[PDB]
Amino acid sequence: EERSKVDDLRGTPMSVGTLEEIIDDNHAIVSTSVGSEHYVSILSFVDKDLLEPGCSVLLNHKVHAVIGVLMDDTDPLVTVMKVEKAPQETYADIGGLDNQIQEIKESVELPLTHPEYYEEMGIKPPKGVILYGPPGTGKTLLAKAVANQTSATFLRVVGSELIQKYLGDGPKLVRELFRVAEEHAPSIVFIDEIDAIGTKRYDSNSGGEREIQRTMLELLNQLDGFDSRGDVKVIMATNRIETLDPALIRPGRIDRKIEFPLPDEKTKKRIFQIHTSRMTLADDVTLDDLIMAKDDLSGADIKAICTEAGLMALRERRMKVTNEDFKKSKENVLYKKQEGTPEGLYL
Amino acid sequence: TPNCRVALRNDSYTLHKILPNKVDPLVSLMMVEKVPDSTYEMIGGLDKQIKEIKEVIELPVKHPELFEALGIAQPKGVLLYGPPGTGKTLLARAVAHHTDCTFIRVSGSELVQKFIGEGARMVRELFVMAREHAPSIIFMDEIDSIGSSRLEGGSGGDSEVQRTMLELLNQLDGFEATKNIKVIMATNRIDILDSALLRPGRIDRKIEFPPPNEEARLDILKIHSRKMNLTRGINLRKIAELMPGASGAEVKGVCTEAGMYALRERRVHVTQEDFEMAVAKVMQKDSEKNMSIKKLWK
Amino acid sequence: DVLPPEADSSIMMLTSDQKPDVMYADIGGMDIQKQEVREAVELPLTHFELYKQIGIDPPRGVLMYGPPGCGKTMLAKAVAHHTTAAFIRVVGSEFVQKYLGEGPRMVRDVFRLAKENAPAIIFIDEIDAIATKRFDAQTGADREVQRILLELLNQMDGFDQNVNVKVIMATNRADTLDPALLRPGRLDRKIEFPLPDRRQKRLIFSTIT
Amino acid sequence: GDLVGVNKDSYLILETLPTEYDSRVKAMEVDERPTEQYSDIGGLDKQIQELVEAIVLPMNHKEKFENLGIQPPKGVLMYGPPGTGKTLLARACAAQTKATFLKLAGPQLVQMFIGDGAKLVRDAFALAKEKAPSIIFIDELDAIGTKRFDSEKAGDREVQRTMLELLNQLDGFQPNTQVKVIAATNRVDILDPALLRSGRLDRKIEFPMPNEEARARIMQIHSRKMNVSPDVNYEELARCTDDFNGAQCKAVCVEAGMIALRRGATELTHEDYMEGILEVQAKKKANLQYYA
Amino acid sequence: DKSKLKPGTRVALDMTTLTIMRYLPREVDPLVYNMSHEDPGNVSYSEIGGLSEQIRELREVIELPLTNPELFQRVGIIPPKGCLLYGPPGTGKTLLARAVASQLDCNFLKVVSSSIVDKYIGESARLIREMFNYARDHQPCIIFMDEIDAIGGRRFSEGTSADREIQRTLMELLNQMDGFDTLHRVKMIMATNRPDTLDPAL
Amino acid sequence: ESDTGLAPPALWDLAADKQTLQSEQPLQVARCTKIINADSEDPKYIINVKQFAKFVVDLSDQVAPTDIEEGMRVGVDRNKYQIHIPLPPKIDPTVTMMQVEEKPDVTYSDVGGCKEQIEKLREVVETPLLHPERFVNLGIEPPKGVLLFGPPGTGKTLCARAVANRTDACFIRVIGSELVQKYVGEGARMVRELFEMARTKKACLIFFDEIDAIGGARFDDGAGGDNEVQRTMLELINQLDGFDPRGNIKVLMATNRPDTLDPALMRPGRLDRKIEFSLPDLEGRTHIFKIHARSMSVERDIRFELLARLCPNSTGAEIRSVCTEAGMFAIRARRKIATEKDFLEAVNKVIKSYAK
Ligand SMILES: Nc1ncnc2c1ncn2[C@@H]1O[C@H](COP(=O)(O)OP(=O)(O)OP(=O)(O)O)[C@@H](O)[C@H]1O
Ligand SMILES: Nc1ncnc2c1ncn2[C@@H]1O[C@H](COP(=O)(O)OP(=O)(O)OP(=O)(O)O)[C@@H](O)[C@H]1O
Ligand SMILES: Nc1ncnc2c1ncn2[C@@H]1O[C@H](COP(=O)(O)OP(=O)(O)OP(=O)(O)O)[C@@H](O)[C@H]1O
Ligand SMILES: Nc1ncnc2c1ncn2[C@@H]1O[C@H](COP(=O)(O)OP(=O)(O)O)[C@@H](O)[C@H]1O
Ligand SMILES: Nc1ncnc2c1ncn2[C@@H]1O[C@H](COP(=O)(O)OP(=O)(O)O)[C@@H](O)[C@H]1O
Ligand SMILES: [Mg+2]
Ligand SMILES: [Mg+2]
Ligand SMILES: [Mg+2]
Repeated sequence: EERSKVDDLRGTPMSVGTLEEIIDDNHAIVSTSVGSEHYVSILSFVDKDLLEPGCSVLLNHKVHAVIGVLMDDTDPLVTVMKVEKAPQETYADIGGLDNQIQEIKESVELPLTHPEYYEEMGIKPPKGVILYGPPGTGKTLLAKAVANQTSATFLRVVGSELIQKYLGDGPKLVRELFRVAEEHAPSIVFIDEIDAIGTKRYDSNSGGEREIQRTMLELLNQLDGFDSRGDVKVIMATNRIETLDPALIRPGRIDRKIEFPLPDEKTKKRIFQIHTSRMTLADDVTLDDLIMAKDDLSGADIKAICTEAGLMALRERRMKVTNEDFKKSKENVLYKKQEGTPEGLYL
Repeated sequence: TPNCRVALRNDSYTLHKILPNKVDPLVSLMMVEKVPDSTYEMIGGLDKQIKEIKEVIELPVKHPELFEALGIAQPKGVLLYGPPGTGKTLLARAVAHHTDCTFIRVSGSELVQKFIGEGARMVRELFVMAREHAPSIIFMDEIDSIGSSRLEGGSGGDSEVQRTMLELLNQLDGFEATKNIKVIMATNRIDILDSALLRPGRIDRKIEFPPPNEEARLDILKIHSRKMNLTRGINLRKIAELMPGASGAEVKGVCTEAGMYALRERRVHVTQEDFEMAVAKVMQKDSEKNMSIKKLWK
Repeated sequence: DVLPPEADSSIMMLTSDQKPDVMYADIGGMDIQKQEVREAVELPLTHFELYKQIGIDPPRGVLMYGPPGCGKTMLAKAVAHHTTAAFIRVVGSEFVQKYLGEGPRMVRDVFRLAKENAPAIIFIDEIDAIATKRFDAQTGADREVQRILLELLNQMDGFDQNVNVKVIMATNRADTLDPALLRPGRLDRKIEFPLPDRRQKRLIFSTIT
Repeated sequence: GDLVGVNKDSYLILETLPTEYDSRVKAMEVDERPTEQYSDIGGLDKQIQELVEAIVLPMNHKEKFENLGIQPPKGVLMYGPPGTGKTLLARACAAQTKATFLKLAGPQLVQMFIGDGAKLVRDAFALAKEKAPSIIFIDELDAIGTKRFDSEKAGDREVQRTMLELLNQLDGFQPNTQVKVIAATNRVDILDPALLRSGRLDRKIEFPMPNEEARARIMQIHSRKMNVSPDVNYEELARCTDDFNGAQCKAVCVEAGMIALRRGATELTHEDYMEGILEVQAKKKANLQYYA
Repeated sequence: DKSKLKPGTRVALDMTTLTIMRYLPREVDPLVYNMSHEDPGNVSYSEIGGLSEQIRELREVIELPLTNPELFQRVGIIPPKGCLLYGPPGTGKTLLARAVASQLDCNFLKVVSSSIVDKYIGESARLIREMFNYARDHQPCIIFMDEIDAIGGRRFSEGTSADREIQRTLMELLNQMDGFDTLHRVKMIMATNRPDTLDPAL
Repeated sequence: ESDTGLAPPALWDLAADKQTLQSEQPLQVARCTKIINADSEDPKYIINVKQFAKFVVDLSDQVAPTDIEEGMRVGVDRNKYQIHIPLPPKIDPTVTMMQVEEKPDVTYSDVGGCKEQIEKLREVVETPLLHPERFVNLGIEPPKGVLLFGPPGTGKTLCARAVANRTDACFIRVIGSELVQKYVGEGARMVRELFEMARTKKACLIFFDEIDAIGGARFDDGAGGDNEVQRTMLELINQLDGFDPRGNIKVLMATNRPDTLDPALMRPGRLDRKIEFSLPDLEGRTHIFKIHARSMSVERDIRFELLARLCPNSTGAEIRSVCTEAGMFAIRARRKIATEKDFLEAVNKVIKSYAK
C-alpha cells in the first residue's frame, strides 16, 4: 500500500537526469541532457547513500525534483578491460630479451612475493616502468609474458577507452580503475599508448583540448595523491618517447626507463617455430632456407607468411601446405619494405 | 528488440505502437537497386586482379566450408590503390553487376554532417543495415578524406573526424567479429591516410593497379574501337606501341580525338594517321626533349 | 501536402535573367579555341546524331588556362549568350565556409540541382584555390579544402556518372593542382590560351575599331 | 552594435546603456597611480621641458594655438639606452596631469591566431576616441617594428598587419585629433619608414647617457628617503659609477642600504657604495692563465 | 505587388499569422557600416599642390562616367574601371582620395584592407562579396582601398596555410572586380606603398 | 531491475506523508547562471545562461545586494528570471587541506653547503616577526615578498621547509596548478578567501609554489577564449597592496623559469629582495650523499667525495636518483649492503646515458 503511493507520488514520464554536485540540505544541483543546470530539490526516500557526482537520477517535468537514483550497469567501463582469463605462454614464447626480464621481475614480483630485501636495507620499490623503442618491437608480447607469471590480478587498458566527450568521464574512470586496483589484489596498471593523451602540455581556447589536459593532470594527480595506494604497480608503454610528457620522465614519479632494442636472426627461429606450430606443416617443407635468405622480418611478417602459406593451400583444394607455398609466400609477402642498405662497402 | 523504434505520445510520453522497418535514415546513397550499368568483358588486360577480388568476395560467401575446414578465418579488409586509377570504378561495377547480391555504396565525405555527434551517430546505424541483410558488400570511396593522421587537440587539428574515424576501426573489430560483410577501400596515394587500420589485423588484401602493358593497351583499344567505325588497313598494335607506359584512361582520349577529327571532315571513315595525331596530342609531358637532359647521363 | 521537388537550396543563377550581353563574334583573334569549346559544349547540344553514329561521346568537361588577359570569361559569356541549355555560374571560393561539413555538402547541393534541371552547363571560375595537390595536412584548414576536392572528385565520375552535364573550368596556372583532375575522362580538353601573336593583332585591332 | 534591452515577448527596445568592450582592452585601462615629481629625474631636464612643451599645453591651453593658426602634433617618441627615462617619465606625466592613462604593450598585440592585433589595436583606439581626455601610451614598439622588406616566414602576417593597421590609425582617411599618442622604443634602426615622420610622430626625443653629475644627481634622490650620513662625497660617487643608468644606480642605492642593515649601522659611507657597486656585476675571475 | 517578390529578396513575416508584411532591401552587415559614415576633410582641392598633372588625370578617369556618359557614347569605348596610386610615402595617397570624397560624394567606402581577415577561414571572402553588393546596390559609388600590399603577394607554391587563405582571399577579389558580373557605375581607387610584389593578374 | 532508491521503509515513512508535498508547490525550481557585471546605486545585473541568451534582471526581495559580485552563481526564477538565492561556487574545500599546521620531519641540517641563502631567508622571515625594532630604529621599510628562482631540484622546497619548522605557526603551501580551475572566476574568489582567513591569526607564512601556472607567466597571450590566468593574476596583485603595512603575514614565491618576471611586481611594495639558488661547489653535493645513504644499509668503508667528483653538473634530485639506482644493484644479487661498485655503475648509468 505504502509502496504504491510513493511510486505514484512522482510523475510518470520520468526524465533521465545527471548529477553534478551535492549539497547536504535537501536540495542539489543537477544537469539536464541539454546541459541546462537546474537548482532543484531532492526527496527523502531517494536513499541518500549512493549519490555520487557523475551518476544519473530521475527528474520531474514540473519542478524537476530528484525522484530517484538510476543504475547504469554499475560500471560498464572498468569490468570489460579487466583480464579474467589466462594470457599466452609464460616465458618460452619470447626469446633473446632476457636482459630486461630481471628488471621487470625484481620491480614487480620482488616487492610482492619477497618484500624483505626492501626491509633489510630500507629501499622503496619503484612505481612507474616505461617501455619504449621501435614500433612493434615486442612490447605487447612482453607485457603478456610478465602478466602470465603472477599471483595478483592484472589490468589491460587499450588507451582509446579513456577519452569520451561527456566532460567528466575522463577523470571518472581514473578513480574507477584505481578502485578496482584497490579493492582487488595490488594489480598492475597497464595503460598502453599514452602518447595520444600526454604530449607537449599545450592549452588552447576551444572546447576540444580541455577534456584532455585535465584528464592528463587528474591522472598525474590520482597516481601521486600520496595518501594510501597499497603498492600499485604501473606499466606504461608507447613506441616513441621524444614527443611525450617531460614531467613524467623526471624522477619522483617514474625511475624505470626500459628500452627494447632490435633483435637478430637468433630470436627468429623460435618465432618461426611458434608461428608454424598450429598448422598442418607437411613433412616436405623447409624453413631453414627461409631464415637464412631474408635478413629483416618481424613476428608480424612471419604470421603474414603463415597466413599466405595457409591461403595457397586452400586455393588448389588441399589440406597440408607444401614447400613451394612457403617459398612463394616468402617471395610475395616479404617484398614490401626491402629498401635501403649499404651493401658491398663495409668490412 | 535491438534498434527498435516505437510510436511515442508527445504529452504523456507513453507507448503507442512498435514501429517496423529498423533504423536506417539516409539510405538514398545506399541500396542502388539497379544492376545493369556495365557488363563483364569491357575491362580487359587486368585479369589477375579480377580473380583476386572474385575469390575474396564470392568464394568466402558461396563456399564458406572451404575456409571453415582449415582453421583460419576469412579476410574482410580489401584495399585498392592506383595512382592514376587504372580501373577502380569500372572494376567495382562489374563486380556489382555479376554478383547477384545486395550492394552498398558509401561516398567519403557524408559523415561530417553539420555539428558534433551526428556524423558519429550514423556510423552504428549504417552497419546494422548491412548486418540486417547478410548478403551485402559495403564500398568506400576516397578514404583519403575520411582519416589522415591523429594530430593533437583543437589547436592545429580537426579533432572531430577523429571521433568518427575511431568508430570505424571499432565498429568492425573490437566488439564482435562480424561475418558475411566485406568492405572495399578504394583510394590512391598511401601516405596521407593512417597506417593503424593498414595492419594485417584489419586489412588482409592490398591489391595494387599497375599501368597497362602492350597487350593490355591493345585489348582496351579493341573495346573502345568496337562501337566505332573503322576503315581497313589499320594497325591497332602500333597505337599501343606508341604509348610509352600509358594509363588506360587515355585510351578513351585517343578514341575521342580520332572520332572528332573524322567529325570535322563529315566522314565516317578513319585512318591510322588520325590515331597518330590523336596520341601525339595527348602525349604532352614536361620531359624537356633537348637531347641534353636525358643525354648527359647515359 | 507534398511540395514539388527543389523547394530548396541555393540560387537559380539566371537562365534568362541578367544574362551577359556579348555576341559570339565579338571575340577578336580566337579561332581554334573559339571553335574547340563550341565543338565540345554547344555542338553536342545541337547535333546529337553525328556523335552516336560515329561513337565519339563528347567530353565531360574542359580545362582552360594561360596568362591573364587572353579572354577566359569573355569567351565563356559568348557561350552563355548562345547556349539554350542551363548555365550554372559558380564562384570557386563560394564554398570556403566556417561551418564544418557544409563545404562538401554545397558541391553535393549544386550537382543535384544540375541533375533535376536541363542538360546543364556548370562553370566554376577559380580552381587553383581548391585543387592543389595533397600532403600531410597538419593544420585544420588544410583538411578543410582537401576533402572538398574529393567530394568534387566523387561526383564527377562515380557509379551514377551524371550524364549530359558539362563542367567548364578556367584557371590561371594549371600545374599547381591535382594530377587526378588532369587525367582524361573528366577534362579531355587541355586548351591553352596563349598570348596573341602577329596575324591576330590585326584581328583584335579590327574588332575594337 | 548596441546592447539594447529588448522585451522577451513584444520585442521593444526598452533601455540601452551598453558600455561593453573586450576583456583585454578593459584590462589595459590603468589609472589612479601615486604621484611623482619631475624633480625625481635629474640630468634629463631638457627632454622633460621638451615634453612640457609638447603635450600639456595642447591639453591645457587650446586657445594658445588657435590664435596662431598652428596645429599641435600628437606623436612623441622616447628612445635611447634602456632603463633611463622612457616609461618612468610618462608615468610621472600621467601621475600629476590626470588624462586617463592607457598603456599598450608590444608582444600582447602578437597573438596566436591570425587577425587578432588588427582587432585589438582598433578596439584600443575606439575606446580612446570615446574617452575625450584620454591619451595613448605605447611601449616596446620595436617588438612589432619591422622594416616591411624581408618577406621571411612567418613574420610577414603576425607583425606586418598589426603594424599596418596601427599605421592606418595614426592619420587615416578621417582625422583623429581627440587623443594623443606616446611611443617608447629602444631601436630606431628597425622601424618602418611609415612608423616615423609627422602625422604619426616626428618628435624624436633622444635620450643621452646620464653623465657623472647626472649619476650623482640620481643617487641623491633615491637616498633621500633613507638615513644617510652627511659625510658623503658626490665627487667620489660620480667618479666610481661608470656606464650606469638610473636603474642600476637605484640598485646600488638599495644594496648600500641593506649592507648597513646587516651590521645595524644607521648611516652610509662611500665604502657602502663601493661594496654596492661591485655587488651588481657579481665580481668574478682574477686571471685566465693566458696573459702572464 | 508580388512581382517585386524576387526569389532571394528579404521580407518580414508576421509573428502569428506568419504571412508577409513588408519586404526589406538587403542587410548591410555593420562591419562595413563604419566604412561609410565618416567625413574626409571638407577640402576643396586647395590643400594640395604640385600634383595638378596627376590630379586632373585622375579626375578625368573617375568624374566623367559618374557625370558625363555622353562623351563615352559618342566614341566607341567602354567606360573605364578604377586606377592605382603608387609611390613613396608622404606625397598624397590619402589626402588625394580625401579630396575626391569631398567633391560629389554620392556613396563612398574606405577599406583599410587589414580588418578583413580574422581567425575564421571562410570569413574573408564572405566579407568582400557582401561589401561589393552594398556598393553595387547603391549604384554611383566610389571605392577606396588603402594598402593593397597587405593582401597582395605573388601567388606562389606551398605556403603554410595561414598564407593560403590570403591567396584564396585575393582570388575572390579578382573575380568580383573583373569577372562574370558586369560591374557598372562602381569605380575603385587602389592605393599602395610598394608596387612590386602584386599579382600580374591583378 | 528498476531500483530507483528503494530505501527499506524505516527512514522515509514519516518523510513521505506530506513533506514531499511541501517540497512540490512551495519549493520552486531555480537555475544557476553567471554574472557578467553590475551597476552602481541600481542593480541592473547582466546575466547569461550561455545556452539560451543574456538577461538583464534583478535580485528578488529575499537577499541583500552585498554579496552579489561579478562571476557568481545565482538562483534564477523560472519565469520572472529574478535572482532568489545566490550560489557560492562550491566553497571551501581547498583551505583546510592547505593550512595543516603540522610538524614536518625535516632536520635543519638537511640543507647544508648553501649557507649564504639560509641567512638571507633568516633575515626576511624570522627577524621582522620577532625583532622588528631594528627596521623601526633606522628608516627602511620592512621587506615583504621575496621571489625565488633558479635551477629545478636545487632545494627550493627544503629552503621553504627550513623556515617552516623554525616557527611552527600557520604554514600554507599553495600549489600553483591547484588554482588552475575549469570555472571562469573560480580561483580569484579563493585568493580573496585565503588572504582574509590568514589575517585572522598572526605570524602566518604562505608559500607560492610553481607560479609558472598562475603567477604572472605569459600574462594573456595564449588564452584568447578562457581568461582565467589573467583574472586571478589581476586580482592577487590588487589585494596584495592597498593594505598590510609593517608585516603580519609573509608571502613567498618560487619559479623555475626566470622569464615570468613582472616589473609591476618589482615595484617596491610587492617584491623587493632577490634570492636565487645555485649549485653546490663540492661539499654541498657531498652533504647530499651522506644524508641519502644513512637511510639505507651501506658500507661503512666507502667515501662520497669521489662520487661528487664524477658529478660535474647535478642536482640533489639527480643525486637521489643515483642512490635509488645504486641500491637496486645490491638487490640484483643477494647483497644486504651497498658496496662501492654499485655506486660506480649507477653514476655511469645515470650521467653517461643522456646528460653529457
Ligand atoms: N582496364 C580498363 N578497362 C576499361 N577502361 C579503363 C581501364 N583502365 C582505365 N579505364 C578508363 O579510365 C577511366 C578511369 O577509370 P576509373 O573510374 O576506374 O578510375 P578512377 O578511380 O576514377 O581514377 P582516379 O583514381 O584517378 O580517380 C575510366 O573512364 C575508364 O573507362
Ligand atoms: N581577343 C579578345 N577580343 C576582345 N576582347 C578581348 C580579347 N582579349 C581580351 N579582351 C578584353 O580584355 C578583358 C580581359 O579579358 P577577361 O575578362 O576574359 O580575362 P580572363 O581571360 O577571364 O582572365 P584574367 O582576368 O586572368 O585575364 C576583357 O574584358 C576583354 O574585353
Ligand atoms: N602633395 C601634398 N600637398 C599638400 N599637402 C601634403 C602633400 N602631401 C602630404 N601633405 C600633408 O601630409 C598630410 C597627409 O599625409 P599623407 O596623406 O600625404 O600621408 P601618406 O602619403 O598617405 O602616408 P602613407 O603613404 O605612409 O600612407 C596632410 O596634413 C598634408 O598637409
Ligand atoms: N634620472 C632618473 N631619475 C630617477 N629614476 C631613474 C632615472 N633614470 C632611471 N631611473 C630608474 O630606472 C627605472 C627604469 O626606467 P624606465 O622608464 O623603466 O626605462 P625603460 O622603460 O627604458 O626600462 C625607473 O623605474 C627609474 O626608477
Ligand atoms: N642541502 C641538501 N641536502 C640534502 N638534499 C638536498 C639538499 N639540497 C637539495 N637537496 C635535494 O634536492 C631535492 C629538491 O627537490 P625539489 O623540492 O623538487 O626542488 P625544486 O623545488 O627546486 O624543484 C630534494 O629532494 C633534496 O633531496
Ligand atoms: Mg575513381
Ligand atoms: Mg579572368
Ligand atoms: Mg596613407
